[PDB]
Amino acid sequence: DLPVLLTDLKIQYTKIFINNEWHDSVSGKKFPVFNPATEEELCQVEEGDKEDVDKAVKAARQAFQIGSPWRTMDASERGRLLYKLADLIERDRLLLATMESMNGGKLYSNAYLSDLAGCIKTLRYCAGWADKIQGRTIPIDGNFFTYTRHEPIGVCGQIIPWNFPLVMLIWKIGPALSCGNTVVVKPAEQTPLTALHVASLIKEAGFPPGVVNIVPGYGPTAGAAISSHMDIDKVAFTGSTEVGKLIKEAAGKSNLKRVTLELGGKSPCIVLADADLDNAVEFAHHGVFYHQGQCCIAASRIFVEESIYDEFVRRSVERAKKYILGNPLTPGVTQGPQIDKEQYDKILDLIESGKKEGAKLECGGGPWGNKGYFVQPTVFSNVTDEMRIAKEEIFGPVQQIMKFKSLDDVIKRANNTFYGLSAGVFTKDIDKAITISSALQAGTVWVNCYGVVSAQCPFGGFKMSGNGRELGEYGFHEYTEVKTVTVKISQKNS
Amino acid sequence: DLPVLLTDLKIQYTKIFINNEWHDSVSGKKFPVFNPATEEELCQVEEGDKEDVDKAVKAARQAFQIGSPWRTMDASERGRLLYKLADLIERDRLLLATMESMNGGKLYSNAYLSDLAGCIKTLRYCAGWADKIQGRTIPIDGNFFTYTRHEPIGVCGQIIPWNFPLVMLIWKIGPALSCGNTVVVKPAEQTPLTALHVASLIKEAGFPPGVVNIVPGYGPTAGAAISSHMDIDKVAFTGSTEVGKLIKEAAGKSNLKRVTLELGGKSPCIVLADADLDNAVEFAHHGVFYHQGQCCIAASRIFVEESIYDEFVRRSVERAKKYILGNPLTPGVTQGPQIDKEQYDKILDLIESGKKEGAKLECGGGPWGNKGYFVQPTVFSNVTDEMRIAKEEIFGPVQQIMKFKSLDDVIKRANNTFYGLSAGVFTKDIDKAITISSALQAGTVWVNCYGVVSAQCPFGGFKMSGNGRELGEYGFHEYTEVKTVTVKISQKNS
Amino acid sequence: DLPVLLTDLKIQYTKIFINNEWHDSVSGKKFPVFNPATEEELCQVEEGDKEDVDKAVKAARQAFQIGSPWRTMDASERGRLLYKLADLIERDRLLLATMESMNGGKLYSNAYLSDLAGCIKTLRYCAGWADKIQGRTIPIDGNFFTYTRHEPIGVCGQIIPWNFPLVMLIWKIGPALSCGNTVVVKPAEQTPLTALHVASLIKEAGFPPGVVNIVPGYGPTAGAAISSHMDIDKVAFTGSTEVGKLIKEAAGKSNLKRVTLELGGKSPCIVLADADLDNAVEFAHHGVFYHQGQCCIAASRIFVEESIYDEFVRRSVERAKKYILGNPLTPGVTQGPQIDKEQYDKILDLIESGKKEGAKLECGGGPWGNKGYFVQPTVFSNVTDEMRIAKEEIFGPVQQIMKFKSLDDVIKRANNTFYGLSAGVFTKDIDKAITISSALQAGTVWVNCYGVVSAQCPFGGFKMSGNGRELGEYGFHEYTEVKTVTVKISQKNS
Amino acid sequence: DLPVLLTDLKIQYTKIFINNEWHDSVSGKKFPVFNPATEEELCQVEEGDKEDVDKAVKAARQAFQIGSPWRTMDASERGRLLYKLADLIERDRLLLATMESMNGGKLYSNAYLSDLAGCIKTLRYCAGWADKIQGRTIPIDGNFFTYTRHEPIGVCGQIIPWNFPLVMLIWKIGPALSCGNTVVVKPAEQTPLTALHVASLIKEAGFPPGVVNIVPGYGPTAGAAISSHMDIDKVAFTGSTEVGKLIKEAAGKSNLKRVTLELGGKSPCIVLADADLDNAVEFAHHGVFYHQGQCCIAASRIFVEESIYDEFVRRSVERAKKYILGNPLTPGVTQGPQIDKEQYDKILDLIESGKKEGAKLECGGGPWGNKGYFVQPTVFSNVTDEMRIAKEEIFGPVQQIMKFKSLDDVIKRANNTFYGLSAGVFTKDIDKAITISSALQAGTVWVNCYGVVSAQCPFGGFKMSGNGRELGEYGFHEYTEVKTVTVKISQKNS
Ligand SMILES: C[C@@H](Sc1nc2c(cnn2C)c(=O)n1-c1ccccc1)c1ccccc1
Ligand SMILES: C[C@@H](Sc1nc2c(cnn2C)c(=O)n1-c1ccccc1)c1ccccc1
Ligand SMILES: [Cl-]
Ligand SMILES: [Cl-]
Ligand SMILES: [Cl-]
Ligand SMILES: [Cl-]
Ligand SMILES: [Yb+3]
Ligand SMILES: [Yb+3]
Ligand SMILES: [Yb+3]
Ligand SMILES: [Yb+3]
Ligand SMILES: [Yb+3]
Ligand SMILES: [Yb+3]
Ligand SMILES: [Yb+3]
Ligand SMILES: [Yb+3]
Repeated sequence: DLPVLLTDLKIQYTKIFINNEWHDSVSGKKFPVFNPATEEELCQVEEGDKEDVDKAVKAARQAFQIGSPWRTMDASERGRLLYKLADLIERDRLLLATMESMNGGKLYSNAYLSDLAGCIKTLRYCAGWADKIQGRTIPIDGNFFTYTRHEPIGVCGQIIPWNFPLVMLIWKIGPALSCGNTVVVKPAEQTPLTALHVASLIKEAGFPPGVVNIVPGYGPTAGAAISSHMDIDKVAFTGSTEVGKLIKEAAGKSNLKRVTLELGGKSPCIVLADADLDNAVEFAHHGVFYHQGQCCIAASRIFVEESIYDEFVRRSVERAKKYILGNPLTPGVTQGPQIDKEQYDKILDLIESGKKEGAKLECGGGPWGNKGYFVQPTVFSNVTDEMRIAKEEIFGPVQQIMKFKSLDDVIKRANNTFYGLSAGVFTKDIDKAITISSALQAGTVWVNCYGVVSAQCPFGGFKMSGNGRELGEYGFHEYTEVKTVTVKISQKNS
Repeated sequence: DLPVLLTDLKIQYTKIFINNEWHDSVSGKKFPVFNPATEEELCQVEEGDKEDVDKAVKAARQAFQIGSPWRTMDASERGRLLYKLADLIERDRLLLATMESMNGGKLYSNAYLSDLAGCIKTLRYCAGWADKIQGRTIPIDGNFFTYTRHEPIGVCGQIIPWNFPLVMLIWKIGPALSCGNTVVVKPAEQTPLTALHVASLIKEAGFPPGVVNIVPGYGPTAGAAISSHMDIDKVAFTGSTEVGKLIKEAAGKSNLKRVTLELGGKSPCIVLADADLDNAVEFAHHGVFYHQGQCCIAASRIFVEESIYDEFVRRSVERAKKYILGNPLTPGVTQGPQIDKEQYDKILDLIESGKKEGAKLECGGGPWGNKGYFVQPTVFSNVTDEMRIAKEEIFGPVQQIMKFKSLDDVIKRANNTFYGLSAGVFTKDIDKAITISSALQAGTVWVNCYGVVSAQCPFGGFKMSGNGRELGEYGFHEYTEVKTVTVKISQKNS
Repeated sequence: DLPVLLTDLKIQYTKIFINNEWHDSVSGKKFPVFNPATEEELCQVEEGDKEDVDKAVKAARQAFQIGSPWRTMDASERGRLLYKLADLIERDRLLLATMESMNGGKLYSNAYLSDLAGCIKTLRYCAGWADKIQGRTIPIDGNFFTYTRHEPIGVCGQIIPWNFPLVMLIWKIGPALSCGNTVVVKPAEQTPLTALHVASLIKEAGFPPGVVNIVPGYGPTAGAAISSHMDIDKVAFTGSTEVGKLIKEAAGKSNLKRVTLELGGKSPCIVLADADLDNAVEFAHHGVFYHQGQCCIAASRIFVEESIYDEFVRRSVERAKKYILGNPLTPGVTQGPQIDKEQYDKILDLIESGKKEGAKLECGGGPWGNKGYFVQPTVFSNVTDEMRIAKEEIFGPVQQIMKFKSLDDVIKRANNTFYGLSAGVFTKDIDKAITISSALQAGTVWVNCYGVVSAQCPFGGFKMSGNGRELGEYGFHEYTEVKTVTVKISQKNS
Repeated sequence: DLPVLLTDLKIQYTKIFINNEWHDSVSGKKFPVFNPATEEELCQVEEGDKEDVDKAVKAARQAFQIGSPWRTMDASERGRLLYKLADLIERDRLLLATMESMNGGKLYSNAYLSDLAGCIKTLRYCAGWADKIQGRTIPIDGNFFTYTRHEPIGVCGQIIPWNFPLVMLIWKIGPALSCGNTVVVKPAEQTPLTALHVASLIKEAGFPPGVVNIVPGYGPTAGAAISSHMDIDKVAFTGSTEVGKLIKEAAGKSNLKRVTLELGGKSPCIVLADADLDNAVEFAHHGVFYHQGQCCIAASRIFVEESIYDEFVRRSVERAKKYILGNPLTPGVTQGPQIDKEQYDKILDLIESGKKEGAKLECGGGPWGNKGYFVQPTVFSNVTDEMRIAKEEIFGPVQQIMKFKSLDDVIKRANNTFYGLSAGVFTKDIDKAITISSALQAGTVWVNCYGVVSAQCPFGGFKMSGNGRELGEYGFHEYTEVKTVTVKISQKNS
């Protein structure tokens, strides 16, 4: 079932959230938030800058002090607070899904059934880890008792993207809080609204003040203050590889803060001749077109064995011609707008390069509508490796389909990129499934599927698609700092 | 027993090591290597620069290719090769300890009994992990089989310091090789010799070509080529916090390579009134003066409770006046030289600041001898927190002793530094031992001891003393890259 | 705050629970359930026997079949069902605490504040593990892909004691269900009632039918049917060491089912001269007298250093004379009855042996009241090692206090028992705390405390106090069965 | 290459090994050891009985005492001793392989290339774990510091089978010693000799006295003394399911010692129509006929899809007719004798049942030669599920081949046994490989292979094929005993 909000959405939370209270910006300035489907202003939000980030860090630092409620409470109680927060997001699911759709240009069906479900499920997963984070006792050489503490790191600056505002907010704060950190969150300038509603729920759930602080504002100002801050211990960022480089540089230049990055991709699929063809067509299609192509895992290079290539292209094109564009709140609509002008312009520019560089336009290839940042769903066949559409992350509804005849070569071509977020392998051959997935230089390899993401799995990039992993058991390591304690004793025994 | 080499040391290995063969530098240039005890040139070594680092990376990359001997061999066989290398270092222990002492200005007794023992033991520990590096199978939501591979990362650039050339070489290459990486090692410009001997043993042990490549040369040239290299996947560096910042910046600027850093410290000890006094005096003394103070963990701020402060200072000063300075090869000598002019000048400058800023000079405080970079063992009492000798890493035989009356305050003072490598707590109180060690912002906290390092423990800094951990179970994580493989199935069962 | 049930308790659930429905016994027989405070019959309950256990196993086996809802549901959803069950127990906390107090002779204050809190907390802990149970991927020798599945074992027969009916029900079913097993629970003949209420909540929460089956009845009939059953995969039992031996024998004789046992103890405390005396007196007192002494961890031998022995005995005796005996539902009452006649008779017999064998009776030593199985709180000093009260588990409010002068000897005396459930060490000496706790042959050693139990810790006996551990990360291993899957491939890569 | 011993084998070690010295039996009795290929007596060996087991346990107990060399030595040094033992077995490989072949009736080629290689490799694997056995630090509720120690269990009685004397000796002692236990080993009455040679190497390697004690003798006497012993903490047994039941009973009856069992099987293979046929034929053939069929994993029921059944039977029969029977020391011989008369008689009896119950004899079916316990390699087709040869472990060179048409049904038939050691699945279908292996109730499932065993994998049975696992990370758990230490503190921090 797909239920809907019965009254119109009223925007309430538009301020900076520090020590569980609502703050005007230090400057007093505010910035507009827009609906990408209408190009109309929804509201104004307080514009946080370096001075506001500074207030947030002081609050996070104080909440992190030895003897504070957040440091001293039972790990099980940090878990309890996270599960309570998940219950509250579940209570406000209609409200949050509507706001997410309206602000983010995100199909409401997906916002409600996928984004909100994933947000609730990830929080509950993270809640479960809280009192299961454990160090070791270690049989060191000599007469010593050695143990380790897996402590929280401290204050964690977290910069959230616009493409999955709620999901990414929870992917950041869930593990950080489960491990006992305090956070300073900087939601995307395009999509601050749902994060600020979640802040109200953090207060309601009973988190101690300063444990979660949310400073909306811009990248170059608030994001650059977080990255260069001398008392932020760690920064996590999801976004473009370009900005990831600048984050990593500012961390090294300032206080050597720990850095994790989830960045873009140019993720390949390899479709062997023996693949289940309609399954491969459907998953590759959804793999590239999901959320108007605005996924870092977008399956933006599809390599198909020559003998099934024409049939793959044909089936793919017919699937791509079945969309209904429009406002993402209207039922039956199956493709919303792109997030803003900058992204819209980038996508159209890259579509034009595909045309100019000699790719075969199968469908789409231009804008749509009288308002909103809409781009027609586009398919290119006969794509070659030095084309811009084969090398650059488009972040739009633009599919590239390529042929191959040699498996050795297509693996090289798949790996011949500075990216490495994910990949897809489609085959009925057991040996090929295992050997190809082993050889691909990508963080997640899907076999006979694509875009399957769950809280129980680690997720992140090889190469310039990122540093570190999120979620799973393994992701939690990056929100702890290991302390070794070695105690002199008279005599040890095994 | 302390055995010695029966014939004089002959230097054999002075060339760049790539694909298990000895290479002249591309330029043809060579650089001098000196003995810090005599200031005399021992030999010339080939000067590697960006062009040589480029050759080494290509060799490491080729050895890392899917289907290569190093990728395809049993994990147990990578372990076997490491244990064989440890056996060979054990065979050449006299030779290596002598060379280490001669080149590094390191007391031979310590070089033989500690450095070489630690080198052999760490390698054997690392060898044991090789076929115990494991991913997971994960009960993901939905009908999927999900597993993870903990793969080697790939080509790892490793920059080794001059203070423990052999130990640090093994701390880098042992875990990297155990996990299946290939390496490009850049030993310190001051101490290339023992690394090049180990390279000959890597060949003898039977490691495939290109798995370990060693390029001697300078920091600004060879180190900056490694840090900015577009096909190096990871960089590990031990050294000054200053250079660590530049490494982290160059990694972000170039290819977002993974970075681990073990950097300096200003490590504190807290000595409570109830402490075993002579134990605390002895460990704090060795904690600061070991290897002419040239340890990143140097216990360079010693806080002592007021009532035992005078007695602690008295006992410490008498311990510090018992050294015999001279050539580190002569038996009975108990303090060698500093490594070079740059470090020598820095130490004397900081000693002069202590005098000028009003610290109480208890002993030492000047140079020694007619040749060699010797500094008298120096003790300052009545040190205050804004003195240069309390804030800056000296990296010399210079002890600082401070008084405290409040435990709350001394913990704040201990933590009031951008460093955080290690710390010492001396007390008979169980509760104090546990609570103080928990509250200290340091990677290793010793209780009633100091400088106890073993292969089974993770080791590394909080804050600007580093990123990541070395050794232990936990250290091995940073030499793997996690890949998630998610396979569509018809029906899963628990 | 201590809230109470506003109306009188009405007993509703008195039947056998199979496939989420209420069953009469196959024979049609029923057995009486009593209140140990009044000796009055509360109700009748259906008497399950081998024929009913057989029906329960068939139901558990069917729920465990490949393709069943319980096998195929997301691990996260097994977790969700457990957290929902915890919410329901929390909703019915007053009801359950009252029933537990009334049926079990358990102080209501403790039943509400401790037992019910522990029950809710343990379930929530277990819920968190459900989708965090993971196998491995393993770098086996040769060209193979090897992974492991940590599968549920299957049908688990679980025999629950009368002393903590609710807590022990949850300690059994929580981990078993989290791991994906199905269960056949056999609550104590004395205390079936709270388990049957929880069964109604298992139905309400939405667990699939047959996942949890509860067969009340006697030990020799229903317990012996479970232990000897040919299609029960595992048996877990908490109870006397005597019956544990019979369970282990019947498992070996029948189908080699896996066995875990948590059995009795004769747990020692060692109180050194430097101990915080009133802390040691208070914890040792609570350690032996908690729940009328009916805890397997009862601190039933207290060894005190000679110089503080007289003062320890004095303070202990005055603490023991402060109880108010009576109905465990009346506020202000601080000691309830023993569970039944058999236990009552055993306790009085052992008290008489202490008198006859020459122990010094400090207080108590006889029965109390006109009805209920009440025993005066009793303290013996000058206890020696060959007395019955020093060797045999009393399971009653009977404290034994002994002197020692040698630490070597008292450790030997502490370890000189076939039991080994737990122990207590009281000292201010760091070295003694670590070395004594290492040397004691006991599963849980408390330092400067006693009886501190939490869901995050493994718990179980050394020697004849048990096989296996419950709770913690480690406890979950015993509710999985490891399957290795090794797949031939053409070429492996690291 | 296959090198051979240059002089004839001389038997040296024939005595009981206690405290690293050679002991006559207490009775003075000795028992004969035979060559199964000639039926000739090789030597006499001291017959250990309960009195000798008692001496061994006292020695093991003393070596296990707190403060002993084995308890106090570095974990890394226990590892060193194991790697040294592996080096010594490698030195004596020719000698040991020859003795193993001669005493065990085991093909020399296999004894040298497989058994000895596996023995050396498993020891080296186990050596690596020694200083990697670690407990935890745990964020318990309340103000406590909680850690766990993964201690050795203590004295471990280990009963070794005759089919792989050396491999099984090492599978037992390697993990037990790595974890810090002491052992009392009881090699098979048929094959004591190689174990006693290894005992001499344990002395040479420098293991402390009493750490390894070896008591040769019979099952009903020495094995029953170990199983019922009141001061043996754990028993591990590999052998028949029949004796496993008696071990488990005697453990429960005596001191509740921990029990692990690796018992027989009736392991199935499922060969789907799409399988690589010659690969499936070859692996299934080796799966049943390896070491004269005397493997607990013997692939003794082969289910083949109807359409390829006739061709599978044909190819299997031709493979089975290619053996050369004779003395296992003669090169070119490819099938040795069975171990003794009891096993020989059992095999022939079961072959006769196959004939009488209506199975189709394809080849073999009788004895061979004038001396030695030789049985012709035998193949039965058209085997049905209620035949003795389909239900009972034969432990001989006797292959059973069955047809199936339904996959649902053949899985039920495969699982319809009280055994569950291992299984084989042969298919090219990815989904079938994963789903069938998940559904099979067996400890190891091989996919497109069979009998692939390595030290890095856990190994053991489901159901009546065993309790617990050996080797791998998971196997090491069963040689530790977990102790929780919970320390009261003033205030905890995360
Ligand atoms: C909503 C999903 S995430 C998710 N689902 C997707 C994508 C493309 N197609 N689909 C169906 C995608 O790119 N993400 C995503 C991945 C990483 C970071 C952010 C978003 C989820 C699932 C389980 C738990 C939480 C979130
Ligand atoms: C030689 C030791 S390391 C070692 N031993 C020391 C130090 C100061 N006093 N002492 C006795 C010290 O700073 N290091 C060290 C620590 C980290 C990196 C490099 C060196 C060792 C021990 C065990 C295994 C390997 C190496
Ligand atoms: Cl993982
Ligand atoms: Cl750790
Ligand atoms: Cl544990
Ligand atoms: Cl495992
Ligand atoms: Yb299909
Ligand atoms: Yb427009
Ligand atoms: Yb002392
Ligand atoms: Yb000079
Ligand atoms: Yb006190
Ligand atoms: Yb009575
Ligand atoms: Yb083939
Ligand atoms: Yb014969």
